[PDB]
This record gives sequence, C-alpha cells and structure tokens, in this order.
Amino acid sequence: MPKVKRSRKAPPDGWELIEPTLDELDQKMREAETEPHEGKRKVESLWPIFRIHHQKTRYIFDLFYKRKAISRELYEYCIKEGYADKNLIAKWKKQGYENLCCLRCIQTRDTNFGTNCICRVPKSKLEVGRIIECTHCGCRGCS
RNA sequence: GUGCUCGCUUCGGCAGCACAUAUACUAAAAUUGGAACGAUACAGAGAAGAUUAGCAUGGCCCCUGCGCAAGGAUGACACGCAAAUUCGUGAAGCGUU
Ligand SMILES: [Mg+2]
Ligand SMILES: [Mg+2]
Ligand SMILES: [Zn+2]
Ligand SMILES: [Zn+2]
Ligand SMILES: [Zn+2]
Repeated sequence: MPKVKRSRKAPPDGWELIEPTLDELDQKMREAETEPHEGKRKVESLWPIFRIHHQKTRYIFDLFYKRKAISRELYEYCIKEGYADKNLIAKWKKQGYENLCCLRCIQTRDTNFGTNCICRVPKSKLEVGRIIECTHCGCRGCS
C-alpha cells in the first residue's frame, strides 16, 4: 500500500506524524498522475506533477528547517525513500531561489541560448505583467 | 522572494544594500492539399513456326532487401531510324578567262 519501502529498517520515531500528510499527498499525486489526457493539452499535462512534487518537498523542508520538528536521521531516511527531493532542497538552500518551480527551469541547456527560463525573472523586471505559465513547470513566477 | 543594515524602527509598513535575469516551431487549433498495389472494371506475357532458360546495355522508371549480393514476366519500357547521299538546287564570297 505505502510507497513500498526498500530500506527494510525501521523508519525513525518522528515518522508517524509526518505520515498522514505525506500519504494523502501521495494518493493525491496518484490522482493527478492518472488524470487522463483529454482535450487538456500535451505541454500542460505534466504541470500537476511538478506542483505536487514541489509540495511534497516543500513540506519536508518545513518540517525540518523552518519548524525544527524532525530528527536529521529521519530526515535523510525521508530523502532516501523518495518522499523528499535532494536537489530541490539543495538549491532552496541558495539565496535567490526560495520558491524554485522545479529543477529544470534553471537548466540552461534546455534552452537554445544557455539562459534560465523567464520563470526565474522577477516580476519587477517585466513591469507589464503579461501572464506567463512556464512551459516546463506551468509555474507563474516562482521567485 | 530570502536576508542584513546596532535602518527609519516598532515589531507594522516604508527605505536602502546584498542575491535572484528573459521560455517559446508561442497554438488544445484552423485550414491546405497527395496518395491506398483496395474494389471495380477494362486491360492481358521478349527473341524465330511452336513451347520456352536466361545474363546484360540505356534512362526524369521503380519495388522487396543490411546489401558493393540476390530477386521482381529475361522487373517494366526501349519500337522510325536517320541519314547522308549517290547526283543535282540555289545562295555567297575569293581568284581566272
Ligand atoms: Mg534480375
Ligand atoms: Mg532488365
Ligand atoms: Zn519561475
Ligand atoms: Zn519555469
Ligand atoms: Zn518551473
């Protein structure tokens, strides 16, 4: 039933209170995963996945660093069991990147010129506010 | 948006400085047009008397095949062929009478 777990050992003792939100988010990700490809779009059908991923990982980032309500061993375990995302967290550590939409939208190779996608640009630089949903994430102005 | 100014300065905002910087055939679309070796239906097989094995040449003809192999009715099509030429036409120049 759960994210059937490879480590075979006991999850530490702070795991049962992060359990319910984690699971419900997981069943949620399964529903957003199954939501089937109607006249929806093709480029826009992966956006919910990056929502829920960012959400999972922002949750565990709260329950470690912002509240200090989890042991670091349980933390690395929740990294290893796919509930968290190592590289999202590792960027979120940086200065300008608090609200990173996903890890790709800063991958410069995915664009022709080797620059980040406009998702990264602050809203002040535009000053015109034409609504932009970044192709990769679907995000609207992460930072 | 995060943070720091022994910032105005309370815990509000505002300020300032630091960091963070530019995706995209933008379309779920909308047109636009050839073909399917499918019926149909016609049509209907090289060489000399007859029945027939092929291997080629040629070129805006292709198909199956990894193929520089092999096959496809000898894969098909090649089917007027022109031409100079035996003697004259005339035309125009250069010299002779
Ligand atoms: Mg042959
Ligand atoms: Mg032939
Ligand atoms: Zn963004
Ligand atoms: Zn983006
Ligand atoms: Zn994004």
